[PDB]
Amino acid sequence: YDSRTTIFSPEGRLYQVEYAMEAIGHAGTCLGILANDGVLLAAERRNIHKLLDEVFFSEKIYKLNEDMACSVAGITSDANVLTNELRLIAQRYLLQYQEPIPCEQLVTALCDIKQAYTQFGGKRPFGVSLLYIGWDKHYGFQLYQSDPSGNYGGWKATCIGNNSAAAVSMLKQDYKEGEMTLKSALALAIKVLNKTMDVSKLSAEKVEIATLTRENGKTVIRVLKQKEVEQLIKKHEEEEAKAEREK
Amino acid sequence: DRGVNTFSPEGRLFQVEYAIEAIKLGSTAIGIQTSEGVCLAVEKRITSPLMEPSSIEKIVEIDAHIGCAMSGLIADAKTLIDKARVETQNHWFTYNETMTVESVTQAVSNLALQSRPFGVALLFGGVDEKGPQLFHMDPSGTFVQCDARAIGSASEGAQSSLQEVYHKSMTLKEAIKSSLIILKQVMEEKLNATNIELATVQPGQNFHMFTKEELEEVIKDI
Amino acid sequence: DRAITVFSPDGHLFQVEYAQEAVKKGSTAVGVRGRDIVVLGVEKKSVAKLQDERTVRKICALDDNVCMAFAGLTADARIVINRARVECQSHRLTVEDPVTVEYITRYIASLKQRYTQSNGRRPFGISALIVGFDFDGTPRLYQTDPSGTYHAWKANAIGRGAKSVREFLEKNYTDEAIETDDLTIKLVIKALLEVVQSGGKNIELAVMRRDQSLKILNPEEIEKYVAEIEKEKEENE
Amino acid sequence: TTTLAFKFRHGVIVAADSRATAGAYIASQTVKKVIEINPYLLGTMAGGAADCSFWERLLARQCRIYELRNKERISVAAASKLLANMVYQYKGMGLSMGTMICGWDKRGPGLYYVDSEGNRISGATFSVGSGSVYAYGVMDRGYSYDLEVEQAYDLARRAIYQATYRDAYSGGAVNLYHVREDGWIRVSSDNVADLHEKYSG
Amino acid sequence: GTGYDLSASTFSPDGRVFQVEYAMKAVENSSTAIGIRCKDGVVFGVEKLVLSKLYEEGSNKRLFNVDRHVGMAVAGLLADARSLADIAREEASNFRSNFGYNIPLKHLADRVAMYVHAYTLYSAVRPFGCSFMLGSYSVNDGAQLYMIDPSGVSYGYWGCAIGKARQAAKTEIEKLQMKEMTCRDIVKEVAKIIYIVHDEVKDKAFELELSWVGELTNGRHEIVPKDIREEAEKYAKE
Amino acid sequence: DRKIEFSLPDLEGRTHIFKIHARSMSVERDIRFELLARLCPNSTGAEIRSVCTEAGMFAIRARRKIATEKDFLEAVNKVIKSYAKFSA
Amino acid sequence: FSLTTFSPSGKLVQIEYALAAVAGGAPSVGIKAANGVVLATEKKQKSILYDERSVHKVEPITKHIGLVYSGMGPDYRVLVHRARKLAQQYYLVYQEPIPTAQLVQRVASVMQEYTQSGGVRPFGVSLLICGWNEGRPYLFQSDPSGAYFAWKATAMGKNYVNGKTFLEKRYNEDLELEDAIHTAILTLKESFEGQMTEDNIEVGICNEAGFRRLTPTEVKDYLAAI
Amino acid sequence: NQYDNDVTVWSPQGRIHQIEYAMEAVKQGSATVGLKSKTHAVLVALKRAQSELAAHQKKILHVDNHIGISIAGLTADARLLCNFMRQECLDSRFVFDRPLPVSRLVSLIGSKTQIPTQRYGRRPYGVGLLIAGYDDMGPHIFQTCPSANYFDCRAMSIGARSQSARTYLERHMSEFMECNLNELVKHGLRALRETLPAEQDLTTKNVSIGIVGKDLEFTIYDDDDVSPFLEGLEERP
Amino acid sequence: FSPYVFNGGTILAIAGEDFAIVASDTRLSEGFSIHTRDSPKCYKLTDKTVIGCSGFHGDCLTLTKIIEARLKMYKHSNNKAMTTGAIAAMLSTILYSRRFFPYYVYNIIGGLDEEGKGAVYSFDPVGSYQRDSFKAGGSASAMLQPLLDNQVGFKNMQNVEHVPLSLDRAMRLVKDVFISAAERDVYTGDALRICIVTKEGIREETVSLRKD
Repeated sequence: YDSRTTIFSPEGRLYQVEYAMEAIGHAGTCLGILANDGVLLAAERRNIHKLLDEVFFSEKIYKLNEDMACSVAGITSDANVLTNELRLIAQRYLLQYQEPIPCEQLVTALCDIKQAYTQFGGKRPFGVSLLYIGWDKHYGFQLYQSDPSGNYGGWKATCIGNNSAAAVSMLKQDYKEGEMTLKSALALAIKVLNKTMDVSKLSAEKVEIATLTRENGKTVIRVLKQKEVEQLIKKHEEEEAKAEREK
Repeated sequence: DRGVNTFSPEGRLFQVEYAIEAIKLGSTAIGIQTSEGVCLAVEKRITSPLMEPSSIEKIVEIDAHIGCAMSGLIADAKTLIDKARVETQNHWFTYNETMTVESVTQAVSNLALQSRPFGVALLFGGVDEKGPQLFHMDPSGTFVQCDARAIGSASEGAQSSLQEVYHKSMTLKEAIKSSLIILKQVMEEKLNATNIELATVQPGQNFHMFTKEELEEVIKDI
Repeated sequence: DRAITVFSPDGHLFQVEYAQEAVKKGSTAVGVRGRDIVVLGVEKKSVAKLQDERTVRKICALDDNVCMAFAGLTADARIVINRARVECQSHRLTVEDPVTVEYITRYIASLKQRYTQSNGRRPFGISALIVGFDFDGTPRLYQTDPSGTYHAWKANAIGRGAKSVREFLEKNYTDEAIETDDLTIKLVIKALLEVVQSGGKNIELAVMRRDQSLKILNPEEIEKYVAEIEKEKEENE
Repeated sequence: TTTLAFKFRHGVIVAADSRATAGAYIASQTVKKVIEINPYLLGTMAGGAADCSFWERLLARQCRIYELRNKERISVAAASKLLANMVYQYKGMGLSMGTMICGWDKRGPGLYYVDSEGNRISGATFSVGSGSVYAYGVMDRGYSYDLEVEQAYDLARRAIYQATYRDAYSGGAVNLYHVREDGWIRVSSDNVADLHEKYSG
Repeated sequence: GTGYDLSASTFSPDGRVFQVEYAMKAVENSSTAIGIRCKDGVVFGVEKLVLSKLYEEGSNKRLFNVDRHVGMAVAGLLADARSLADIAREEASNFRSNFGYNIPLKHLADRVAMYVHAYTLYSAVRPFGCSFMLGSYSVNDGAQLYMIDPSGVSYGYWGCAIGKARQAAKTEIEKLQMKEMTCRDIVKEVAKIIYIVHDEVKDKAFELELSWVGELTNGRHEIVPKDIREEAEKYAKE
Repeated sequence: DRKIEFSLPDLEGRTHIFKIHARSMSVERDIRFELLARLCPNSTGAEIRSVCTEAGMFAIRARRKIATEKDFLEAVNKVIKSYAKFSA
Repeated sequence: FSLTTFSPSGKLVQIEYALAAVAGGAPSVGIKAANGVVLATEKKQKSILYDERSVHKVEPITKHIGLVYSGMGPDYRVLVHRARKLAQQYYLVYQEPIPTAQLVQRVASVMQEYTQSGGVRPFGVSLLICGWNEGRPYLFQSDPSGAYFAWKATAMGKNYVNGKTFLEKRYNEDLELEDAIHTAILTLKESFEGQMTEDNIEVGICNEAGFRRLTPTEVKDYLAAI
Repeated sequence: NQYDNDVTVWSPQGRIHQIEYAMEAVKQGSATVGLKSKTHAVLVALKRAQSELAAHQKKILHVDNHIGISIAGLTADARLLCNFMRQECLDSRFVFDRPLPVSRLVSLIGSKTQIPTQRYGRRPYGVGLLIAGYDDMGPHIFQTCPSANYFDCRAMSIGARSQSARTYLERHMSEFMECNLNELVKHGLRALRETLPAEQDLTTKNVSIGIVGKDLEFTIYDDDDVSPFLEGLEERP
Repeated sequence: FSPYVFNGGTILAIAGEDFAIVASDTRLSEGFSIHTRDSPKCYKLTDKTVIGCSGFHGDCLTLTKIIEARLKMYKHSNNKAMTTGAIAAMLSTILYSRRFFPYYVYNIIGGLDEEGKGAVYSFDPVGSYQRDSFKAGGSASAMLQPLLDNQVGFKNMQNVEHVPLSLDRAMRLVKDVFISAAERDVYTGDALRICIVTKEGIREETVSLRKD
């Protein structure tokens, strides 16, 4: 049973919000893995119809600030406005304090706006959940996952896609903190994306990945282009071939 | 029907016949207006000993010469009592005198229904130029002067008992004992000092708490 | 039938009732007085290997003498803390004396009552509870139901398993067992420890020592207090 | 107009004149220039008498509301800050007001001077009005933290007498109040003519 | 029916607004009225049910004076009729304040009809349950008479009727030969037609409210002198 | 014709229903059953029979088949069950 | 409520009905060639009473932005008026950039008042946008609820499925010159029922020089030898 | 019945149903009569009592020295109408220093109450008003129903079982202009006494009288003031 | 253009043992011309309270009518009249409610309190008030006040018994001070309206003064 958004259940559940958050699992696939000296995002390109041109240069990964970037996994209509509002909040903080906005503060502001949307008025909840990777002066590299319920969480290896359970299980099985580096994080991300995507030998076009790294007193958010992605794919394929044949 | 504004097909709009029957879920409260003053007796009905008895209060002094006893949703009674305090202070500030309890009750009744209607009944009691007075205000923005009123879950039985135990020429000393024996008859447990609150109204005194656990001198006689 | 913020044929307020029953989904929360220290714990048991435990924030401070804990919806609770913290800073701006625990609890209850009023606003399905030392020495605990009300309690016991833990507290809420700070802390433990397994490190306790800052007990000291509780349990055959 | 107020170990002494004037003509000489805010707070008129009276009455109702809501008496610093914030939003609109809000609270005797321009500062002693400049000297010379109650009474009476004598806009009667831990008490209302007769020696 | 006659904003499957189709029924149920344009003026006339003798002399009269030279004879729900009369008075006052002189009857009728259409267009507000005639005379424009349905538009009428018995009145109205008869005999004839319409056959005794406007009154729409038109009522009785 | 109704027991009606019900069981009217009649306003005749049934159930629960002089126990069980009926 | 709404668990039912409505019956093909973009549509007026030079299906939003659309034309008029106002406001704010293709992505993004603020009833028109003031062409599609898709060749008519199939089988390709309008007309021919003429077919072209709605003379010239 | 749910919707058979239900609000109320004379207007209202301990409530509200009203029905949105009429009369005093004529005030009330009968979400003012006033044309008695269709009346009564009072007034309305003040008040008392069942009878505590005259400003008489009028009752219950 | 003009007028009130005397001139004038010889500055508000308004005549009229409206509202809202102290406080609130554009008027309220004792409340144009045994307001305030306080108050006089003022003696002193002030102050004269407030009600006497 569902009604106008601002309701409860006889048990006391927000079943509209729960339904929206479960629907977020349906469609879209993004995952974020945090490692030392670099935190990266991996996104699954859903539609690879040959009739596109890929001129927007990014569909899932969005650059929201100099020191952070996000990746939505919900309906694009709310995703666009949420990204615009997030950039506006970050730049408003930059104007007010003359300092890059800490990632936790930005995520709290966004989840506050989502909680307001699901709290008062006859307005639909924002059916979109997005990850965030970023760097700050206080906590360094950080990763956060926010759901449409407005209850964000500070993660270090998570997925938000369709097979998010399988992806997070694969991460948990093959995640090693401390020892993890940027290259090993890339390898793990490509491996888990190959696991969650049924078609083996994933093409560089169907996968979009972005890595945030800390240069000399400056944060560089580089989206890995086709050649680098397929070189990573080739290295992963060599590793798989060696592992399979050595038995 | 279900609309808070639509009238019933027979005689009187609904969703306010529902709001008035919110003292039924509320706790019992009884007040007596005598020539000596006004006696306001309520039950605290503490659910667990860990909760401080001082925290649970159903009688709050609107001003030095007005006392109010709530029966229903304490949350809504807080707003109504705050508005009563604000109106009384505004009247005193404007006219440099003590606002009449009838006028305060009228203002609170005006603010009662103007938002889903408030579901609390108030027993205002205080001294004025027209002697001690007591007023029963009800959730449906209606106030009535009364001499000995009962309100709460068992308002019917308490009011019926008060109808025959009250007489027009009583004093505070008899009023408090009558209210306490009635309360003990209505409630489930006994009238322990930690469970029963009492408020006194005097022409020459401000309305204070009833002796604060030294009021056993009134319950031992009970 | 009808489940909106209107009076039902039998009375009550069914949306408010549903919000009040929503606190059951959440976590336990216990806390006690003692005139020497207020200590409150939550005992969260859900931490995956990939989530950072820093940002759970089940207990938070307001004005370095007032702290609150979660029971129910986390997003609503966080909005409540943000608004309440803003109001504490306002009541520090005006009325230069620091905020009192009763004042901030009253503000939180008033906000909850305001949101329960009118059909537009969802009735803030969170049950908060606030401890802290007032300006005049006396430490106090208030527990706020989601609807509109707050109550000053010696023990709060709000959340899942609230009934059993509250019965345990009211059974043996001995002031002679309160006495010392360590006695107070060990009384909060073995009471919150009773809820669910509480085996390794599930307890998440908090400490407010008079005029000190909000102290979050270190896990090793928590295990030490658990061992002391076990020692007290021993020699009692 | 001339009021002074100082604190000491046995309480707070408030002394004020009872003259309100409109230019050269003296409007009255029996005006209660000290306002009884509540049984534990007192205020004074300086500058615009009507502004002082109205804003102190507004502060009185505000603090009464606060006390009723929180079931506890208001502190002097809180009331002074509230009045200062209340009057600050009207800064630059031309109203003039000088008041020395004083009383006893949980932390002890308190005395804050709130002004229309915005001044709100604590202190051991204060004086406002046209004759405040004359009151300050004789007050400082005769004031100590360990003064007796009668000595403080005499100091305040003599100070207001000198202020009236040296100021053309002050005279009539001297209203003396003593704020104590159990609340303020009205001490005396001495006519300046009788004070001169006594002080002739 | 069912789900289509609930709000005026909901069109019927055939393309009709049933809310106004039901608002017209209230006008059809309420008492009737008649207005005839005489040769040099317009004469009104309405019968009013004295539902109880407890009432004083004719009150809540169906006739209203919306402007100096303009009068309104209304039938239907009388409270909304009075509200609409107040609206018409405000419109006439505003027009006189802005453009000076006196508001032409055609423009006043068009504006009030547009206001009524605005009320029947939306959903939150409901169509007015009243139909009225606006009659006025001037030397320049002669005599005009416009009738407005609860949802329709003003139409020029030589002689019109509305209310309980529209066809029965209109038959004798068309029987009467207007455009050459002075307003005096037109007063007599409107009283005659109203008494021809059934008054006490199944209802109580009826009072005759008759209005005047014309060169015999140099404009200045006023109620006919009832003392001297009681004999017109007597002629109508015969 | 002749539509009539009651189902509105007053104090006198309730206490008379107590008497006829107390005619059954092993009870006697030395109990101050008028006090319990006052306690329950308009408690029908069905509840009075219910209250009398509860009084017998409390007697057998106490294992005492006597109920003539078991008046304090009679009053105790009747008042506590009146509490339960109103709020359980 | 007063916005884009009616989203049940895992669905956007109202949006899906809007997408069923925009299925329409006007193909309105679009092809992004190397030199520019061609937006060609079908004007199959009922009988000969209607006129073809009176109303147009292709509207130049600004100097080099052209627009073609789908079902619910009255909604499309308001949408194109809003797009013109938004592009004009952007050009006034950022004065004199000659903004077409550095604006085509921007104007497509600002097509969020188009649907993200639906207006109780969402718009029932999907529109294709062309711009070439960047040294490169651009073809974008905005649907009744989504956002920019950045197409290279697509159709939005009753036979949009087979139209897109024809576009891909005929190899929209990348080396194709500006005169891919022949392929666009052929794609319309598949979703056309009749002998298409100059007034029956309306097409606008947007090359690096600018945008221009081809007059019936050139439309008939291209339709000749087909 | 669907068409009876809301005020805005119109019944297919004709008049709407919500306003017809609104007129039942005045029907379900204590009886009150009001009659004119040559020079005086008198209102006799039945002060309905909740219980013998509580007072008999308040009826015959006061508006101005020359205008007084009697309410019957929904008392919630009746003090609102009283405030509106008081404000309009005081506005008239403030603008042109003359008592607002009763007819214009009643027209204003009708116009004000007409809008809720057409605006969605606004219930009609289900209050019956018996306005007594003395303008320059002698006394006036007006009845205002929730349908916003006021009436002028020589003598009208509204309330429960008010039809008997209406019949008595109609049968005795011929001898109303030429009656003394006490005679007219006794006529009204007899009319109201005929409303209640035979068990009930007129008492000083359950009746209220409102008299306005040429030289007598509106005055609300009760028990001690009513007793001189209550004498010579000619009691035939 | 300026919204204020001084219209003269002189008011005066005295609080006796059981009576309240409120006297005022009726000469309305500005600049050098006299509008009328009959324009009373006294206004009765209840059976036991009469106010005096002097200064800007338009503001006097507006303030009096606002006071009447507020009294009527309070009587309806409280089922009782308004006490003299209460109307004094209400007038003070009204005056300061328009502090930034004040009524250029001087108000003196004379009447009987609950105790039945004479009460006179003088007012400032911007709201200041204080209870006084007597006060004079208007143009002739400077020339009329000293006489009445040195006679009634026995100021600067020794070996004299402070006898309470009788009604006749107070009336005689009022007439003397007004006839003295009329000739010096051109705004004062042409009549004098004296209102006596007691338990029996309000009694008004109109006496003639210097016609120039």
